[PDB]
Amino acid sequence: ARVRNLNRIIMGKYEIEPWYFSPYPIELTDEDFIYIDDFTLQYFGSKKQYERYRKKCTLRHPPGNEIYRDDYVSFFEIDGRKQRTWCRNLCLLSKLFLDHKTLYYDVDPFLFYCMTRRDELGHHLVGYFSKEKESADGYNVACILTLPQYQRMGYGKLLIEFSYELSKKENKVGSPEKPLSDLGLLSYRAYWSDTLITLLVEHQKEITIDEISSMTSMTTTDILHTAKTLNILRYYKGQHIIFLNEDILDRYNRLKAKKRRTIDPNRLIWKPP
Ligand SMILES: CC(C)(COP(=O)(O)OP(=O)(O)OC[C@H]1O[C@@H](n2cnc3c(N)ncnc32)[C@H](O)[C@@H]1OP(=O)(O)O)[C@@H](O)C(=O)NCCC(=O)NCCS
Ligand code: NA
Repeated sequence: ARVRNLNRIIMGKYEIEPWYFSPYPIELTDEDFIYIDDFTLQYFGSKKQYERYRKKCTLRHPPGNEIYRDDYVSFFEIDGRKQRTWCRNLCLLSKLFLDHKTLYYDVDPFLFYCMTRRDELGHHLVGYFSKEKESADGYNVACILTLPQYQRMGYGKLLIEFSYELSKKENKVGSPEKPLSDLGLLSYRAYWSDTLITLLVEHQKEITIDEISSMTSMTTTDILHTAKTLNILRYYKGQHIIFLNEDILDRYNRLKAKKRRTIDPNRLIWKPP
């Protein structure tokens, strides 16, 4: 009698192996897989069951308001309390790739911003980031995730950039919840670096900390840490600034050479509560 662990999830054409254990309320059997509907995120122990529900009539995108939509991606804002089932399913899926995550069942305190890529086939959920409706620490991101099958395609940086656009619209600085996984922290460091580098080349050769946080919603701490890492911190005109140098120009051009997609602030149709 085999009592197997969940060793693989079948999502669309993808067969993904979890990185960590997730509390799916499922029976342990001699099989080690479950089906995850790429639209509803519902889990099924049998292909037959999955098929049975797949036929049902359902929207083909996350259950929320589309507050951002460009030719590349869309962002749906979902209130956990309004979509408990879907969000709980999202959290169970997310935990498979997180060392730790708050109780998956309690989604009420969060707002989920799910990003989809649109094809000739429609919407495809590629990642998301949750956010406390009320954060005592002012965290502008609780958890963030790019589904495994879509990682290392630039989606994570888009998720992060979007979280800062919300903060900017809110007239507040923000920073991701600590502690961050290594993957998460390294992604933020790259984003913060790319951001200061782009500002120095496209905005001004010299910029004060205040100006930076005002334009990016990045906190003083994240700005200083990033500036020190790049060796671009100085004192000019009576205050601390970051400055441009050949290294930064080089980095900027290399960044641009990759012709990466970015978020257009003008397409964010959203008002904070
Ligand atoms: C952290 C996380 C969101 C990052 O998401 P992601 O989608 O992989 O992020 P990005 O793709 O924007 O990261 C940039 C990387 O992708 C690579 N990349 C992006 N587009 C690419 C392309 N078209 N071709 C080749 N490489 C590409 C970049 O070269 C870069 O590699 P590097 O970091 O070694 O320099 C993701 O690793 C994840 O969900 N991890 C598990 C959950 C987790 O730990 N979350 C954070 C909790 S604190
Ligand atoms: Na996180």
